[PDB]
Amino acid sequence: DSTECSNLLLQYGSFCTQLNRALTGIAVEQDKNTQEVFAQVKQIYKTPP
Amino acid sequence: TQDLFLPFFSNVTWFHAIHKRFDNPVLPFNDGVYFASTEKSNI
Ligand SMILES: *[C@@H]1O[C@H](CO)[C@@H](O)[C@H](O)[C@H]1NC(C)=O
Repeated sequence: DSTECSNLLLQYGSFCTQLNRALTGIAVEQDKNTQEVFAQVKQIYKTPP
Repeated sequence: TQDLFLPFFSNVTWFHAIHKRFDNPVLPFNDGVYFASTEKSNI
């Protein structure tokens, strides 16, 4: 809730941006793990009676 | 950089000089003003 949000953001935003990029890459990686383990075969088949 | 700037796609008040009424308003100066003059005969 700072008054000078623009000045602090301009000074220190790229550091947080690269850290957030790294953490977002981690999250996308976890999605890649879920796709790797659960979507090996994409042929969705009807559940038999 | 963060500084005083003119926002893009802003509405700029446009004031004529001739109509036979000649009027120039006393516009307020707040946080700097961008002024554009498009004439050829240095009026
Ligand atoms: C331009 O003018 C309209 C009113 O005519 C206004 O609603 C809008 O905020 C203004 N926007 C721009 C393009 O600066």
